[PDB]
Amino acid sequence: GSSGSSGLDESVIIQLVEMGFPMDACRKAVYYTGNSGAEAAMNWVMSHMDDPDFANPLILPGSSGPGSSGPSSG
Repeated sequence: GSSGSSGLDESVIIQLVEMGFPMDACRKAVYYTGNSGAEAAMNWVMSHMDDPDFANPLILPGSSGPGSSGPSSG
């Protein structure tokens, strides 16, 4: 019939991930957007990606030991 699955939509995530994006981030869009199509999800991504804190994982429980540097020049 139809791939129920329920709870978020991986099919969308997969795609994005296939486009060359971080799953987590992909899971962030859908999540935040609350699963409302790829286009919508993407947008959120297209907006988030704008920042380098896009790939980063979901909010952490009070960042304690972060592991990021970010080189100014390349």
